Amino acid sequence: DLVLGLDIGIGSVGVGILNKVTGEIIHKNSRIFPAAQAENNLVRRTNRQGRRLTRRKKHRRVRLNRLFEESGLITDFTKISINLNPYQLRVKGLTDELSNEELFIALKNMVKHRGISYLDGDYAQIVKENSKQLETKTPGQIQLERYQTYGQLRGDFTVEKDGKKHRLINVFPTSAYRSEALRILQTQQEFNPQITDEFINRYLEILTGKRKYYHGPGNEKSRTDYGRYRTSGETLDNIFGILIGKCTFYPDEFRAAKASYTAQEFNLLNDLNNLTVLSKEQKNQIINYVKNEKAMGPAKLFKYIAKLLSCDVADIKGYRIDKSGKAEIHTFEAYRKMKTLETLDIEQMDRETLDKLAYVLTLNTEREGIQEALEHEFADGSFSQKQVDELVQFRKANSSIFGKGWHNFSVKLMMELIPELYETSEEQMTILTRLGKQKTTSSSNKTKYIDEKLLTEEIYNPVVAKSVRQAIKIVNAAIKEYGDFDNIVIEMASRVVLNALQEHFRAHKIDTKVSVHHHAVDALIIAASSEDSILFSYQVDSKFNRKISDATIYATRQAKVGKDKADETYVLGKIKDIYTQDGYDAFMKIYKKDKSKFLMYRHDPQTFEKVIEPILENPFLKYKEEHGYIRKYSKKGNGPEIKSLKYYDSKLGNHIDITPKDSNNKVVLQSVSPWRADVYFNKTTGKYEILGLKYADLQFEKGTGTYKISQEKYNDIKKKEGVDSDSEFKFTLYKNDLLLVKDTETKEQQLFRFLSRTMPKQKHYVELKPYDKQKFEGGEALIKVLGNVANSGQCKKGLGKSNISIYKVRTDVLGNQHIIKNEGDKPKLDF
RNA sequence: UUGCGUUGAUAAAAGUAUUGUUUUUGUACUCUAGAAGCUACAAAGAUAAGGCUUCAUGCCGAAAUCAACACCGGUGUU
DNA sequence: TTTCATTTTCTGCAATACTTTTATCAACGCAA
DNA sequence: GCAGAAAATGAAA
Repeated sequence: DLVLGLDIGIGSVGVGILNKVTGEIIHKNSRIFPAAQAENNLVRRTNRQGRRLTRRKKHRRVRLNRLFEESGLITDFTKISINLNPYQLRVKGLTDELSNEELFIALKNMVKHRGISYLDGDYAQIVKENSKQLETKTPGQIQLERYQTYGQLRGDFTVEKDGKKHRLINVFPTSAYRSEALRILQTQQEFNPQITDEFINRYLEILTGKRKYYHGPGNEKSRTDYGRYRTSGETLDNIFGILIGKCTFYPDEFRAAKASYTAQEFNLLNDLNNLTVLSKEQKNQIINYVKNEKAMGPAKLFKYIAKLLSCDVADIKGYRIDKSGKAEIHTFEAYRKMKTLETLDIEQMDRETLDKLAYVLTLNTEREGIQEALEHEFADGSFSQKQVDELVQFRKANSSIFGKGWHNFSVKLMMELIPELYETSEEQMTILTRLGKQKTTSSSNKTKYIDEKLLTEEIYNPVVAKSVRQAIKIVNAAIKEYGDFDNIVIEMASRVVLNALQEHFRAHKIDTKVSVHHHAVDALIIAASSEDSILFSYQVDSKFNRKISDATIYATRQAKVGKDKADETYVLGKIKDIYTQDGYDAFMKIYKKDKSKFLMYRHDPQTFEKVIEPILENPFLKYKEEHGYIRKYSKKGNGPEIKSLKYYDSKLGNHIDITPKDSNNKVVLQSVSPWRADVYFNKTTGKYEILGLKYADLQFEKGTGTYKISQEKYNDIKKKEGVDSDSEFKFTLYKNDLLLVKDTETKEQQLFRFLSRTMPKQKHYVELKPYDKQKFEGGEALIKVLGNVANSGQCKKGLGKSNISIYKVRTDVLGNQHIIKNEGDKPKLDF
């Protein structure tokens, strides 16, 4: 027999298999994986909600077009001018008549910009200032006056006053926009007859329509799995209600609300069973006294207990104590605060309907959720309208009683325990032990190996779950290839994996004691506390929908730059905020490199001399403190301000194209990300051909909607990347899929990790990463057919040379190599 | 191991707002009613490439899952 | 004798202000 | 950290 030791880091797990009787090393491995932290799901969720916002904004504008076309006002929306001022139109719309087109433009600009709606520190002060200025005048007048006096209204800006300054923001409450649109539409209804009251109703629905935070996305006919409408066919009416946890002894029932009747009964009965001096009659009497007396605290109930016992408060153990505080026990605070209603009584209703009413009032917060839950939950309830409105006002007034949370047990278990704790004096622990209910079962079937799923469901962090899953798969494969063990030592929360390992070794009668690169050697050290032959094994990344490129959008111009004698397309750049230190550094870089790369030096060169004078005399902050913003040259000092210039960055190369329909110049995206490669062989010339795909080449198909790459497009990539058609498809390679190259004249070989096919002009180049390390500090010497590594840290040597050979290797989880050389007749393009 | 009070941290999911980059148009600025599309400001369109059917409080797309192949939860090969 | 075809460097990358729910861990006490 | 063109090389013609 033998011993396994196992070291678990953040993003690497290493093994060591040792002998107890001799002291030999049997197997070592250093599996590496990316540590899945939670920045990527935050980026994914953030981008999904941003896409939803932009979607709904564009759909708001389309809904406004359909509203204006179905009421028969106008017909064509490609004739309307876009060179008016809408703010002036809104201010004129307060006073007199506008036509159909003018009103269309005014309401369109008003739909595009509604305001915040969470009202109904340094940011709240300024929107409060806009609200305090808003009381005399409508926000359209605020924006218009800010325009006519300062020339600039959009975004936050700092405006020079006579003694000080202030910062102005464009944020206003949406009730301002509601009142302003109401006054505008009422004046136009005085003047124009075609506006109906249903028109202003639907318009104020569009202008102030936000979905509630418990509705989610969806529709009756949409059926996404994110909102209350669901794919299976059941509409939830609140999405957070399906996320409520389960019981601890009946794992098919949800929890009970903490402000119900049975929860407060169970809590008071356990709290008075806890106390050390009671009988069944005194329990019933004390429960009736807490139920019927009004405005009591803990000390009043303790004085009533001391009256019923005729003894002083002395040697009374079992009272719950709060921090630096006197005795506090459970009172029927929720029941009594619902007894202070007047529209409906509580004392004679039921026990069932009080539990369901407390569930409804605990879950929903707003008016509509509470009203719809009262109408949909209560079969044969039939509440009246003033009862419902008093219930909503009661929930809104008391927000601490109904915002405590949910109990642990269900109503079944507590209703079972209640009649067995009136007679006896036992707490819930001894009653649930005596009755045998201790199951809380959760398991899954297996025969000979450990299952990762039922252990991994203990979630602390995703990184601990990922590391534990890789360790359990290693233990599985070592058990498969070596039979059984005699000791397993695991060194990294750890109590759950310890308990699962001991449970699996207890249930299958194995007597193996479970205990508590560089990591392989430290795993050997840990296995003792019970190299060239270090073999590695990486994790292959073959997911095909990651981030396709960068985010910035670029503009292109056709201009001769430098020592060129032809017209090519250059990609523009832009220095923003020329008065900052970084803008001045970038300006001096492009100035000392080549002054003709700016666009202000070609068109309107005279003002560049005006820009020449501050650099010749004195940064531009000195000129701003002297005289203000640098102006474009004019006869007077009426010149426009200068804050940003444009230059020519570089030529155009590999790109994605998003060019709009009416555009004189190509609009691109850059830095596109690669997916996998396809190594081909040419039999005539005797060389290899390395094709390469990117994420932006796969796309959704217009017929089905599936995710695949076509055949003609793949042959187009075959022609562009420069492979021959009568060639032999050898294999593919993903990220971190190992690769053995070998020349055929000395027969010396080396194996690397694939990374990416780079530099798409120069053909058959491969970026490749080391077998053991990942850094490549400096240039370490390689095989003589390949050369030396570049002195910056990147390696992008060239394949496709004559007298060389390329084989794929695959390692298993223990790291045993398997060298293969041909996989199929054709690559796979369906997943 | 189970329950009850406090107070911190995290994770999953939902609803909004104002910019930013970029395209067309207008006004100012420049040179001779035109030209140039630089420099400001204001409208309107796009905002990961892309895609669906139900015609709309419409919907999806940046995470995790992993050695492969062949013959009868197991079994063999390179 | 310039010109082209392969190997190395080196710069550059989207943000901010609110509202709400559910679950899980810790530690400080009362109980078996 | 990495996509990739710009500046720097070496081989021919």
